[PDB]
Amino acid sequence: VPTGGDDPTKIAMLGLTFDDVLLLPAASDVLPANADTSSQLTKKIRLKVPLVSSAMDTVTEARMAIAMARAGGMGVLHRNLPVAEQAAQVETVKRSGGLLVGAAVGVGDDAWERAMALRDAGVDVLVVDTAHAHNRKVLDMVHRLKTTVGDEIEVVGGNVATRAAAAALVEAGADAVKVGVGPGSICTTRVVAGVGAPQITAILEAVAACAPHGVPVIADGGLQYSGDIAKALAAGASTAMLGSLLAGTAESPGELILVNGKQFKSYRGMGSLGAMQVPEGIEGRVPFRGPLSTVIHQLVGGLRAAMGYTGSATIEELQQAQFVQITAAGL
Amino acid sequence: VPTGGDDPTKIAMLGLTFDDVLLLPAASDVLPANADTSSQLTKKIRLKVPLVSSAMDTVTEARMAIAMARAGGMGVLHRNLPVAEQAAQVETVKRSGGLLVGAAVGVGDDAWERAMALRDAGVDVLVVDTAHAHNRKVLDMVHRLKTTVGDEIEVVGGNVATRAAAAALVEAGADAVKVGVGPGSICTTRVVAGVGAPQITAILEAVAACAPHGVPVIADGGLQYSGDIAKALAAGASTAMLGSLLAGTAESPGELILVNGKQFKSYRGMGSLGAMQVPEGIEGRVPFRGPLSTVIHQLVGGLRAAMGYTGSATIEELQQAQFVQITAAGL
Amino acid sequence: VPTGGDDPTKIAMLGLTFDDVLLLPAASDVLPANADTSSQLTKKIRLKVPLVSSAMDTVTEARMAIAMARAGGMGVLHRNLPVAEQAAQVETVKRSGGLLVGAAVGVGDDAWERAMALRDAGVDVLVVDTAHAHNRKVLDMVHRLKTTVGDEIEVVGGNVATRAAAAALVEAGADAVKVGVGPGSICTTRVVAGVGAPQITAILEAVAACAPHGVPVIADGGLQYSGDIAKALAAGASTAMLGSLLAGTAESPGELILVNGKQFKSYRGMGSLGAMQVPEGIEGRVPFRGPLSTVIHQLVGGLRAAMGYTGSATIEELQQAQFVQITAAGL
Amino acid sequence: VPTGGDDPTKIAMLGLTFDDVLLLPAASDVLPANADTSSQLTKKIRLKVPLVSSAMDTVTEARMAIAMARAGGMGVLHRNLPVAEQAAQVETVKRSGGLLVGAAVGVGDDAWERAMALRDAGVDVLVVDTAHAHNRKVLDMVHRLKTTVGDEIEVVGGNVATRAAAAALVEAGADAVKVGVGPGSICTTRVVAGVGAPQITAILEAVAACAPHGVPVIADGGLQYSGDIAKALAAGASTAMLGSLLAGTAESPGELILVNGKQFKSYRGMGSLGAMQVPEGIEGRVPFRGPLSTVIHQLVGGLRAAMGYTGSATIEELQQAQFVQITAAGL
Ligand SMILES: O=C(C1CCCCCC1)N1CCN(S(=O)(=O)c2cccc3cnccc23)CC1
Ligand SMILES: O=C(C1CCCCCC1)N1CCN(S(=O)(=O)c2cccc3cnccc23)CC1
Ligand SMILES: O=C(C1CCCCCC1)N1CCN(S(=O)(=O)c2cccc3cnccc23)CC1
Ligand SMILES: O=C(C1CCCCCC1)N1CCN(S(=O)(=O)c2cccc3cnccc23)CC1
Ligand SMILES: O=c1[nH]cnc2c1ncn2[C@@H]1O[C@H](COP(=O)(O)O)[C@@H](O)[C@H]1O
Ligand SMILES: O=c1[nH]cnc2c1ncn2[C@@H]1O[C@H](COP(=O)(O)O)[C@@H](O)[C@H]1O
Ligand SMILES: O=c1[nH]cnc2c1ncn2[C@@H]1O[C@H](COP(=O)(O)O)[C@@H](O)[C@H]1O
Ligand SMILES: O=c1[nH]cnc2c1ncn2[C@@H]1O[C@H](COP(=O)(O)O)[C@@H](O)[C@H]1O
Repeated sequence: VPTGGDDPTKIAMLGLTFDDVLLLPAASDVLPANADTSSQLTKKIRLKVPLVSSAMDTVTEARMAIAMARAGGMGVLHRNLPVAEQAAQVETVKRSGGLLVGAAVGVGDDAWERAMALRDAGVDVLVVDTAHAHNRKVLDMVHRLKTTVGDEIEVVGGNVATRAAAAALVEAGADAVKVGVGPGSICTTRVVAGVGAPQITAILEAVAACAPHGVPVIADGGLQYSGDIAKALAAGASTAMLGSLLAGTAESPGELILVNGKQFKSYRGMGSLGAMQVPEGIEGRVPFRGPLSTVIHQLVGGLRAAMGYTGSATIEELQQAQFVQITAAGL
Repeated sequence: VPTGGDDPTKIAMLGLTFDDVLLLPAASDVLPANADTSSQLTKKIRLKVPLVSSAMDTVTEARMAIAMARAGGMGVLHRNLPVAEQAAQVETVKRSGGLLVGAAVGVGDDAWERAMALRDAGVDVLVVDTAHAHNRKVLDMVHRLKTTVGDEIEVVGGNVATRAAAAALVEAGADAVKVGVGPGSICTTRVVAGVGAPQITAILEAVAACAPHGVPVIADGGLQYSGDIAKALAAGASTAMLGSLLAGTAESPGELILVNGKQFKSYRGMGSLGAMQVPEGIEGRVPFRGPLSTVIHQLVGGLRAAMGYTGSATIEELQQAQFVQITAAGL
Repeated sequence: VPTGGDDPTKIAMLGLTFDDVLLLPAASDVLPANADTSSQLTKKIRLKVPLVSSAMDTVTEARMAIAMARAGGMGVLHRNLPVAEQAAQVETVKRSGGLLVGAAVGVGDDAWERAMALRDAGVDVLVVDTAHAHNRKVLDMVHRLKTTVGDEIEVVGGNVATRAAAAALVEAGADAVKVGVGPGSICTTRVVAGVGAPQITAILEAVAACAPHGVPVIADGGLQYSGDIAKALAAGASTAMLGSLLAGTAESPGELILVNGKQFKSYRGMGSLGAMQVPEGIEGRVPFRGPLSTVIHQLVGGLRAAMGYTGSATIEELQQAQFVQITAAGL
Repeated sequence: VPTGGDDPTKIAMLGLTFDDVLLLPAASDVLPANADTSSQLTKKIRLKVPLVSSAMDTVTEARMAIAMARAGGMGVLHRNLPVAEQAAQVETVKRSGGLLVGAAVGVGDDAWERAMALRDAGVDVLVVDTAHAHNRKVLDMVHRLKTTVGDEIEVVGGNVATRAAAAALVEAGADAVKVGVGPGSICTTRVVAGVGAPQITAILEAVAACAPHGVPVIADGGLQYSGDIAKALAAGASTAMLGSLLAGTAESPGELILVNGKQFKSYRGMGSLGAMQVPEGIEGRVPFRGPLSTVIHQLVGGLRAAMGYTGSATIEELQQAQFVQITAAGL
């Protein structure tokens, strides 16, 4: 084997990230303004804009969830707070009209009680929220939830980075599979644990397991430009989950921070020391971006342009677009 | 598939840009001073120097077009101004002697009226000027123009980045095909839309569709050194269109700008916020370079050297030169 | 041959280093806190933590060796000092309880006398400590030691970077093979001699020769993050030897250095001019890190996380994990 | 074709430079101090140290040539000066004992008269000194010289970067072939003309044409570390020509320059504007390095280390060593 040893499976794949590829233009009759940006968040729930906000305590509380839903997407309420408080945020969102909202749960002992309280509060989507879903306890939580509240609530499972992991969540009954182990902007898992999977390759692999079963893939983490959203969907994802890109907005939790005459907001990993109080995230800053509505408009504008270039009238068509792989020189 | 999924066509190609390749020397009897630099701009029009200036409002108005033609190349007048004004610039160039000149038109409603006014003003080349020519409206404009004014005016279509797109323009009747989706120095399409195609690969693909029909390819965008002009022609292009390399010249529109004791001129994308008033270009600065005549001399000097090294007595011979692909270490 | 010449064996392999790969997650029932981190240092000696400290005079003297053993690993006492002094450090470690300790010897004339003095002092592991073990004098020293004191003392040989070299040490009777020619943080062999072998590939190759004979591989050099320890073990190593990561600790030799308001300690190659008094190492600084116990806890924490992600209940299982190769864009 | 077009020969090779490869250690009985560093400069002339100084006016005049010969290598006197003056420098070197010396000639009209004057002055090696030897005028000069003064003087031809070019010089009668089109530290040919060939690949290709005819290859340009000398010889070169590495020495032409409290010397391309008075070189600075004797000692020390690691008792053995290719991450 050219890279060493005698086992060709030891190095299993060549992993591409977003910066490794570009979308190829294709024959087009599609005007960006007329493209249909709607897409499946789960088997049953279709969003007008294929974007959801991360379940992080510097990204999504009630204010963000409301703004995301109004913009045509959805928020996923973080779970780094008491059950009663998270449930009250669900109620707060549902009081602001017929707005979709999701909420994160874990797989701990209090996870089941948290999920039932969220159901009682009227939540539409429960996100079983882990860093590694390929695990009996996670698969069991997904299955138990689906069998118990599945008629009324859609159950998302994640995160995965391999085909087999995605397959396991599908068999467990997930209504959507969330992809991303290691790609987050504030992630240190790759240097702390040495574990990860570049996100374009991870999406391609997850989609190979989910699409034949009609299960939507959520691309979670590593998106830094509006162009990355188009790439994620073209790789086969149905929606993208965003942390860093939304953390700088007025609707995100937290105050403005002034450093060197410039405005920022804090953005921290849920695995950072601060969030937990062996960290796998950092605490950082992102530039202040203004209102969420305007950020979403710019992000969707980029996606619409990609749909024009690729001749994709719908997200389903964009999922069939082709890539070109680029070199380092294509900085 | 090593990069993910089960579909080998999902990632269609490995895209090389100019920095990825070098020209290999070959047996030579050619002195740089004696090389013939003439090349086809279109099926009928041959230039003494294979260079045209970009149709941008910080690069080509009448003064630039006149200087380019005198230097043996051609200018393409930008269209970010009223029809009457653009037509008056055509007249101004034709009044300065028997000088070749081209002018950009769009595919909007006013595009046809613009084209006829340019024809009346005496224009030699009409450039159907879009970011994505693989589109019924663009192909129809090219065809209508060719059938209507084709005997007197050469019609250029662009831009394309794929073989099929170039083929479609050829069938539509284009007299030259312009290549470049995403490579421009001031371009943000790659980060906004996630769309693009590295330019050496794009030229190779376009040429595979155009050369068998005797249609010249114009390499448009991403050229930053005189050496890139040689590479573009060796990949099979017949001419190169330059923006950044000519924007710093005395003949370009705009004033000198002094920052930190150094001289610059503004250079902005036609898709920048400033030009349009979702932007796909930026507004920037380029160093002031002095007279156009001298810049062209230096650029052509580099091309002549390449022709000496490769034993290319003509541009047609240079189009048959070979490359070596380099690694990152070859910075 | 695509890279030149007619001999496909001239460029023998594509060498990967730690930054070239990530560990893929796999099905897991393993809790990080419950993972078994024990591993073979040699055929007979198993450590609770698979880490040993480098035999360098800015890393391991008696204080470090004691702390490493207490933390569940081991120290290898450097040999840049008189035989009597090194032997006294062995005694000092053994006086602090039933603590494992190793000590470096060379292959010079005084090497044999040094080894016997270390044996008399009660050493558990002798490390035949060279930059290139594939050499008759090194193989002879390993063999002589094994045959003479092998019943009481384990003999480590190194360093190697190729399969054949590792094979030769195995046949010579080594109880463990140490891998690393050129990867050290303070190493200049790669620029001075142009010699080296990227460490993931070197480990894969050494393991292919050692594992079928039941001989553990020690990955030595180039480890800069806790994640690199997981990668080294997953490539097939049984332990990792650390220099830079431990040189900043309270237990390492040397004083604190203050530069620009920040605390550092000196860290220098044993091939640096300072250590020898043609250098193949530099003298540098590393940040002060505090107590060794805490550094080891953080390093092992990272390893435990990797074992959770990969479903590895033991180091033997981690050695069967798979990689994904990443590109430059995966910075 | 994956990179574009339908012609697999368009991109002819993947070109490696020195930074792309490392030498693999191999079984060794060779002590660095005992390695034989002698090598053929030409078919007849063997040097004790396989190094020659560049024919540049900031590197080699009489003082450098004398010092190089005394160190066991050779200097090649530059030709950017009157014939009488260059010839007087030859005389000056021969007056300092039985010291080998070479001198550069061109292929212009005055080239023949220059060569005869150098022969009369007692020169040992004539270097036909061009940037592209694959040319009838260069091949004719080599042949004419060999047939006219070949019994007394060795004739070097260069530069080449391809197998066919090297073959042509061999057939012309060259006693050594010099390799390097574009790799020089002060070279801008790659950005001006877009022409070049990475040096490890260029050496491998030239050697494939020269070695079967017993003609030594001189690796010229791009060497920045002592380790690059080992790599060049291992790729099959017999000697290396150095510019930048020797330009900082006391024996090089020019004065010391003080900038920001540090000592430098000027180093400029023979194709720089300053040397010619379309430039293909720059004028730069290199750090002051002290006496040549000491620089050579350090360079040879590195080579000796490489010979120890690779088990090469002679340069002929080193030419049979193997490489490993490294990635970008192996910075
Ligand atoms: O429960 C774990 C264990 C994972 C399973 C394997 C054993 C290691 C621990 N966590 C807790 C959550 N995360 S995280 O907050 O950083 C995280 C949050 C969501 C998405 C992630 C995607 N990739 C990395 C980290 C992510 C860290 C690790
Ligand atoms: O009309 C469009 C639409 C393109 C078709 C697909 C839908 C998206 C919009 N424009 C308008 C012009 N450009 S541009 O000015 O930036 C532009 C000018 C010329 C050459 C380009 C080459 N590559 C990128 C941008 C370029 C932006 C996009
Ligand atoms: O004895 C030698 C000879 C090596 C054999 C081939 C001939 C060259 C000399 N030494 C002495 C020790 N080292 S070192 O201290 O830098 C060193 C220490 C341990 C691990 C090394 C791993 N890779 C590089 C250097 C290393 C330098 C060279
Ligand atoms: O005579 C030429 C022509 C070359 C043949 C093809 C046509 C172009 C001109 N020169 C003159 C010398 N050089 S140089 O001084 O820069 C030069 C000096 C030696 C080694 C070189 C190696 N690679 C690049 C430049 C080098 C520049 C070009
Ligand atoms: O602490 C952490 N370490 C690693 N990943 C995290 C952490 N916290 C959240 N994440 C994940 O990173 C995603 C956000 O990534 P981003 O959009 O690139 O910032 C989130 O939706 C999580 O999947
Ligand atoms: O705003 C923009 N975004 C992307 N491409 C542009 C824009 N404006 C002009 N272009 C194209 O970029 C070319 C100039 O590229 P440059 O020579 O690299 O600066 C132009 O000829 C256009 O094809
Ligand atoms: O001077 C030197 N040059 C090259 N390698 C060295 C030198 N001194 C020690 N080493 C090796 O580098 C290892 C430490 O590497 P590190 O952990 O990356 O700093 C040591 O255990 C040695 O194998
Ligand atoms: O002006 C120039 N441009 C390109 N190459 C040059 C020039 N002048 C000298 N050279 C070549 O560069 C070699 C020195 O390269 P260096 O050792 O990397 O600095 C010289 O021996 C020449 O072959």
